[PDB]
Amino acid sequence: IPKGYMDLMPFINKAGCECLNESDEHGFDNCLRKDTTFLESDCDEQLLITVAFNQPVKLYSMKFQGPDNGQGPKYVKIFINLPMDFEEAERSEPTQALELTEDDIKEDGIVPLRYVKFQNVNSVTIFVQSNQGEEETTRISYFTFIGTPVQ
Amino acid sequence: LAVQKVVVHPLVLLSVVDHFNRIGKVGNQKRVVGVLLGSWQKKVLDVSNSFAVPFDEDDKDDSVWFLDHDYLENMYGMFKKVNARERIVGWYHTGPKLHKNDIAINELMKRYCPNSVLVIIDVKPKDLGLPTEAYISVEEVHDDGTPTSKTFEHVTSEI
Amino acid sequence: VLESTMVCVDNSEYMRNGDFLPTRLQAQQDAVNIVCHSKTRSNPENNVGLITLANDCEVLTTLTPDTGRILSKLHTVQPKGKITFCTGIRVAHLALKHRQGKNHKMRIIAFVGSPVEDNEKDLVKLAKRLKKEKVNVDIINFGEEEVNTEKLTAFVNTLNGKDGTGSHLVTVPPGPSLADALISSPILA
Amino acid sequence: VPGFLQQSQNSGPGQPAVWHRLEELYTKKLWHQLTLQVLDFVQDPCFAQGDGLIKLYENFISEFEHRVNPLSLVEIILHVVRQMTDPNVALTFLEKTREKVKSSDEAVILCKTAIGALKLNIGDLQVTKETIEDVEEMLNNLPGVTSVHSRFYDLSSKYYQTIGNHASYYKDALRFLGCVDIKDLPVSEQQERAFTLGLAGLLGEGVFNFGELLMHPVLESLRNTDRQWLIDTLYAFNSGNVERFQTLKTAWGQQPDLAANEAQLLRKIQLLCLMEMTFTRPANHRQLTFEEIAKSAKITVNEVELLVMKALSVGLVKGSIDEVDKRVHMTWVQPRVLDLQQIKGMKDRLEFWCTDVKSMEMLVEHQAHDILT
Repeated sequence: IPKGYMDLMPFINKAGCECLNESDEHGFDNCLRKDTTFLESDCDEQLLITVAFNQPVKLYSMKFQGPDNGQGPKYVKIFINLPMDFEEAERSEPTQALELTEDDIKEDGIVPLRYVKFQNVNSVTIFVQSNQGEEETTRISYFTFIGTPVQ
Repeated sequence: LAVQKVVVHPLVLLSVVDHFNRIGKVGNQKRVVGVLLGSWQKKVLDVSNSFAVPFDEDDKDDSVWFLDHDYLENMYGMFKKVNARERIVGWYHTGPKLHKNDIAINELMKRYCPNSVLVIIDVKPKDLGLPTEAYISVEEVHDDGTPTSKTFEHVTSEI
Repeated sequence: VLESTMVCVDNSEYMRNGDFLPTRLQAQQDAVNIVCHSKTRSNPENNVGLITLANDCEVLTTLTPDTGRILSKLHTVQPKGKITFCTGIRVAHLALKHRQGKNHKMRIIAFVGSPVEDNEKDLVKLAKRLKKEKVNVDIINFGEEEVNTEKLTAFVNTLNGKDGTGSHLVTVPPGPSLADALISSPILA
Repeated sequence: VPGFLQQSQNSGPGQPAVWHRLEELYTKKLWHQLTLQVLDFVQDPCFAQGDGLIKLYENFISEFEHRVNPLSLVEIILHVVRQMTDPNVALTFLEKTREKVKSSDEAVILCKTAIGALKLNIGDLQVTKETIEDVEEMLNNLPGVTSVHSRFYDLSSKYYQTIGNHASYYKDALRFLGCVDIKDLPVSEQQERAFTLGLAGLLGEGVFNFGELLMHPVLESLRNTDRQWLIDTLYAFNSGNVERFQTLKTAWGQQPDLAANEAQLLRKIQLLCLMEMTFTRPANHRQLTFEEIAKSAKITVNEVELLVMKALSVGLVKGSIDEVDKRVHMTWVQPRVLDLQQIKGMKDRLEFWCTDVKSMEMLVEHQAHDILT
């Protein structure tokens, strides 16, 4: 993790982090884990993550990793503190639309975030619009947000 | 009719705009629906406060729509305690024009106020007209023989 | 579990039949009483609400951590009109999206007591939208299961999918009481 | 008690297989689902005329009447009372039938509509009004349009036809065609109902909006019929063509109702001829002489003044009469139905009107630019 900003994965409510269009065999619990197990989808490669934090938290950077087989993300739209139906992601204003490149999606790439727009984040939803190889489904890895609590 | 004029106060316009800006956040940009509060003086309505209610509808089908009417009663009692003289006089929605399903929503609101007045409050800053369009439900008796139907009749609105 | 539920009661004309003792409407009133109580004891924060499946769907009560008002509303429910299963789930889905607590899990209880009069394509596309939104609807196939066993099969199979265990399609044959089959049903398990 | 069903199981007036299907519903207690089967059987295409279906009431349906939809219970009795022909005891059948269906208001409407239909047959017109003034009051309370609306208007229209009120028959028969789909009705019923409605419009009091009637889809059933002359006659009234009306007298004079009230008919078209003269002429030249009214309406100049009084008193037209100059100053006409072409012409006036408003809007803005806020 970058100096001065911790890995916020333990901070989040594991019981309360829901996922949308997630294949049962690999789910959100396996997504947050550092191990090989992923979060694949069933309906389409399109997928909607929802992440609710325990306490107010700032997001400095994220590590939304995916396998380099092509199922990794190539278009991530991040939404902050929504008062999301797979049609809003089609037409809305993301906090920071992110084209996660192959370097960004590997096991070592971190994705910088606009720290200006990520300051008071009680709940965050990340949407995978498109993957890299135009496959039917996607796959994720230990998607963790790097930052500090609001305090 | 039962309503001669609807006077909408600047607090309602600011509240309705704030309702739209906080629900119509990064979530979506549909119309938001709330509940209008005000008093009655002779035959001129005096819309003076409002509170938001949870509401959703289908973009395609007009018969599919949800309004948290239990939320309506809970906050009305919350508002009645502070200001008892301010009762429900109707509902509002920020839709730029009327919708096919408003006549159904007014029926839901007609239980809490028999002479419910719908006021369309355009959040967009229209250049020439007032943002408020006050409507009341009337039973239009057609002379062609077509069966009597529930329609909205325009009521002159003033800020 | 911490989940919010809506019961999709039926008040169509067919609920006047005495196929379920004494009346299908009275049978479902007891049945709703049991599912509504069952969710309350699973977790005191459970939210339950009542929606009708009449000619036009009507939300009688939104989610509330109360049980008596659910039976208070079902008391006045009178049989009238025809089932509209297509719009009932969506309207119940809308109320779920506006729950008091976003941490709760989606859940709908459907009491189909009249045939679903639409093409199988409409039921199939409806399930995918619920599955995308992680919405689980437990449907009880009492009444006219001789004709509804195939349309609802496409619902649960598409919604649950491979190894779903999220929505069950419990079909009770006509008997003494459909509620007596609910305590052994996976809905309350 | 179900022995009558068992009796008809083997040797029954209907098809024994049909009773077997009805039998299964009773054991399965599909109380509503039997009604659809029962409705399919009450209109039995074999023994509807035979008197075996009256016992179907006391033996079969009186047993399970306590838990059947009240609205569906009533029209099932309507065809039961159809089989019986005794008038007086049919009432006590329906008064008893009226009582049991009390929770459903629509069921009450159908019951009172039924007793009015049979009572109109016996000619007790006075108490039909008392019923008809009561069922009409209730039906407004019921929201929307329901399946009992149509049967009421059919009875209500049939009532006014007997008395002779063409005006209210016109109003009520319009409601009938507005409460049922046009396609469903038989062509013979379509043709007959359109004709008597058009006949009522000519004969009605205050029925001057003939353009809206002319577009009623029920009249399209009379395009090729031998009764096309009514449509041609209605065209004359809409256009205010008294010359066509007298020319068509060889046709409408044969109908007893129109011929008997020709003097009243000639007065109506003369009034409509007055509106046509006013409507056709531009607002600059709406000063009609007595000669034009006399010539166009086929009346003597001395009768022109009284003609304008009826038009002015009813409200068809607005204006004043200048008797010294033999001229009528016309200021307003009842708005009428316009074709698409005339609507195009109306919009063309709006284009000129829009330009004039915009022209001075830019004129005041330009001239008063310094002081404009």
